[PDB]
Amino acid sequence: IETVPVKLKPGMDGPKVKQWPLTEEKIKALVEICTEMEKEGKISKIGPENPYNTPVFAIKKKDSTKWRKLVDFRELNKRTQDFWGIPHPAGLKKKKSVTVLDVGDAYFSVPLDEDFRKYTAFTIPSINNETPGIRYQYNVLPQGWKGSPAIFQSSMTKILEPFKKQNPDIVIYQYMDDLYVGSDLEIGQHRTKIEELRQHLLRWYELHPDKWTVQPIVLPEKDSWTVNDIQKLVGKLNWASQIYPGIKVRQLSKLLRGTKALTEVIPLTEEAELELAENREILKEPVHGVYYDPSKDLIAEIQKQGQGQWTYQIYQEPFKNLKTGKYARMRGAHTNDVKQLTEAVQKITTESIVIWGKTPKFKLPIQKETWETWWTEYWQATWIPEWEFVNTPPLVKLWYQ
Amino acid sequence: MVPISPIETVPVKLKPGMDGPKVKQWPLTEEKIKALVEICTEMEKEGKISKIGPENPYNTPVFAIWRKLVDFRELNKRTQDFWEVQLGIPHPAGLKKKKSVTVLDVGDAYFSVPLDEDFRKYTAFTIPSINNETPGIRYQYNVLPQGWKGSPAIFQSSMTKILEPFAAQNPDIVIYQYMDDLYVGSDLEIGQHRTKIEELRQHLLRWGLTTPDKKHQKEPPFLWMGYELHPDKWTVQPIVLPEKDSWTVNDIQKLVGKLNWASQIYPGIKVRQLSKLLRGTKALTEVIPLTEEAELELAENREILKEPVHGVYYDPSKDLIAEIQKQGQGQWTYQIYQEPFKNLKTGKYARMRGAHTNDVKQLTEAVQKITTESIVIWGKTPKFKLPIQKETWETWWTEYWQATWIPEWEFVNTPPLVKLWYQLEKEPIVGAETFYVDGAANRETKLGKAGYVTNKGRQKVVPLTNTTNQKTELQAIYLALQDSGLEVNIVTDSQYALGIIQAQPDKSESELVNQIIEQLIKKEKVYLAWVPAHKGIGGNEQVDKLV
Ligand SMILES: COC(=O)Cc1cc(Oc2ccccc2OCCn2ccc(=O)[nH]c2=O)c(C)c2cc(C#N)ccc12
Repeated sequence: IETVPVKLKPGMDGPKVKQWPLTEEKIKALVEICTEMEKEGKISKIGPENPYNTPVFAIKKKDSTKWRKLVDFRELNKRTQDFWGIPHPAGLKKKKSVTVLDVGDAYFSVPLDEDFRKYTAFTIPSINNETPGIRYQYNVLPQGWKGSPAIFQSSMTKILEPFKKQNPDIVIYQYMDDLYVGSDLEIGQHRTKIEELRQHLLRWYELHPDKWTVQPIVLPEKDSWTVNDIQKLVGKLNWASQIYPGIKVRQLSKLLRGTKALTEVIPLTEEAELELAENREILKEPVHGVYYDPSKDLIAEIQKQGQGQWTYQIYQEPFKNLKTGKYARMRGAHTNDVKQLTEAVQKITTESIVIWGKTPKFKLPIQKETWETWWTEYWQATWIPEWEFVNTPPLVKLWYQ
Repeated sequence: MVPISPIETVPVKLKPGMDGPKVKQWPLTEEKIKALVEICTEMEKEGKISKIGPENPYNTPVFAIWRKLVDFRELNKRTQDFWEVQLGIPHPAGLKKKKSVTVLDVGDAYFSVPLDEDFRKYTAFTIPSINNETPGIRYQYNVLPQGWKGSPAIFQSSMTKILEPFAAQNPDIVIYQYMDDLYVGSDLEIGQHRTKIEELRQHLLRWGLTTPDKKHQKEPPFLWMGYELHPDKWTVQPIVLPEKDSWTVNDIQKLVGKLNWASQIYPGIKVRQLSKLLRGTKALTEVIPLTEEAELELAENREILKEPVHGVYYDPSKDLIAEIQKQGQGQWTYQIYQEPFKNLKTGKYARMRGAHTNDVKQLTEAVQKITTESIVIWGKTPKFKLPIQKETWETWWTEYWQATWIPEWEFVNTPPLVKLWYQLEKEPIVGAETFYVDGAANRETKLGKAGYVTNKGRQKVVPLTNTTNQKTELQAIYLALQDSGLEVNIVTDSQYALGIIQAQPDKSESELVNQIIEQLIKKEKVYLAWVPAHKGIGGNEQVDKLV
């Protein structure tokens, strides 16, 4: 009910990001939504004296046909001054289950600092540039802005204070417009407690981290090896030697002596079996000296494996993986690779939020033009991470398969 | 007097830290001075400007060309940034046919909208006195000055706010604002349409805005932004390719501008060779002789631009179709239409700058471009007709290492067809010879060797001059492809060569890569396996090529 002054970083002007084209149905949906918000005072029309702009588009979240407005506040977020911090709950990832709630509506009851409102300007575009785009700016805390949870932190603490005092075994975390609730109860008791918390929030996404862990490097177990089998094994072991120190391949490379046909069966010598066993024992141990640095960026790499299977690795220093995973979920994206990649980016980003409380920088195995043409069609999250595009096929694809 | 409705002013400031302009006034001739005194006298009588005292420290130079011309370049440098909603013009193919269409230019556009009074002091200008024996006459602007940074945006926003209630209570007409002109259109009867036009110019008159009283001075066809807009069709203004003894850089750039601009409606315009003669010239006068390829491209261009071609307007009740054809040398052409032989518009796409490429990737890129353009113009993605079989696309995207997607599309059997030229095996081939290849080069002498040893005892090492490690690795693979049967397993340690081949090109800048592609096209089955180098992997002989 009282506005807190908000400013920008020194020497940085407001965001001036071009609005990308939208389909007619998305434009109409945004017109209806923004009209309703204007009648509620959440936004107001602006004049030509406001040169700032932030992209906007429309999505449809899970289990709902209602269009939702999504603002890409990435530029404004990185241009907004740093708000200060709460240490990340290291036990949220350890809990049995976590449910994600959308508390974005609660932001619209808190007004926004007047002098800052001109920096939240956005444009509903028109088809074929026929009429001028409808320009708005926010009067309250907008969804997607990083300052909205920081400002609403006190109010949120006051709302959740009774529930937190009632259940000390439930971990509550907040990121942007989402509230992550971790517990160890039963799925039924978990859902009933989630209804309890949502009505507690009313009068004022099942996710099980325990079913995801870190994945070791495994080697084949065969009774007969071909020249090709041993060559691939030596390739993967030589690759894993960048991660594990004591990996040695000289006794297995000793078997490849001579120009043999690739399909010829080679029996393993005793030295080769011993070397392979030592390499297994080495791979069973964790990686040496792998720590998380909150002052560094998280990097996520995704490999398309085929048949709707995807692999990923979150790290900070090369060959020092903080997390690895394999997303093979099939949900109406059998014939669309881009939808699969987008849902994979969203799941990986959610996991990163749960573990470290911030989003990683993605390396996407896709051409820029394809991704930038289609990714908003399958996006369902309220945040947006950063990404770059790898245009050279990485050789380490199968070594993660 | 009927009371005029006020026009809300736009608060304007200068850029942060910057101050208003202070520029010395030019010395003008006595004739020019008298002219500017008469002009500014009439303007002050009309209320556009006002005399100011000596307290104002800002000044902007003025000229007479009589017509007054104030040079606001410094104030524009110092004025804040505005939101210019004019970023790209509407494309005629996006318009919808209207039974009646009217043009209403608003006279005294910027001079009818008031200026923020706190900002008028920065528009001050002086008229020099005769013989400079009296202080020059000081003036400031009370309205939007033509030439100032904020006049178009403020004018368009004010016009939009004025037009909003009329458009709201008239959902059966469409209004477009453009500079000092308005374009209204409707499907009503001509009498009702003219009536609603009279209502519109009345509603604009309520705010003090004037429209053409006579018969509207512009009637179809309309010539606008290089276009011809006709009652039922549209096209570009005439494109004439000239005959020339010799063509220069400016002649060739004029021609490529005519061809690029004409390619949006004339199907099949090619510009690869004519624009290829501009590869790093950077000299407007440097005459460049045309290759016979460029002259042939010119002949085809004239043959297409022989007689006029028109595009139709958009009908939202019919499907939107986009068909693509391959032209060769990275050139693609496309037509967007809703009925056969009646195009909405046309266009082309050239491949990006790359060392390696294939037809499927380029077709994908062209599909993305057409998709974005279609969303811009019509607000939807069209159904595609592509010269590629369904099975070909299926194999491509299922086996491609990157993620890729094409929107809804169907196969059209119009040669040349995009196909996959080779596919590598997933597993080693039983019964096929195994070629262990390797190559190496000396960094100083540029001498190298490339070759293979096989499981059947076949061997070859070839010496090479003026080469590199990468070239000798590719050369080794090429040698194995030349000397092997229709089915072959190849073992290399070159991460470079595997990086190239796993990108699946059908065409390359390097002649060696293209020869490798030609060898792969002739093979039945090729399995390419990679091993680490210098790891004592027998067969892979780094020492055989390091001698
Ligand atoms: C700004 O909007 C545009 O750029 C499109 C645009 C639309 C327009 O006219 C229209 C006004 C309102 C709705 C649709 C319009 O055109 C529909 C298609 N068309 C076009 C011409 C014709 O006879 N008959 C038709 O059915 C006019 C008359 C324009 C005139 C000029 C000029 N001089 C420039 C652009 C114009």
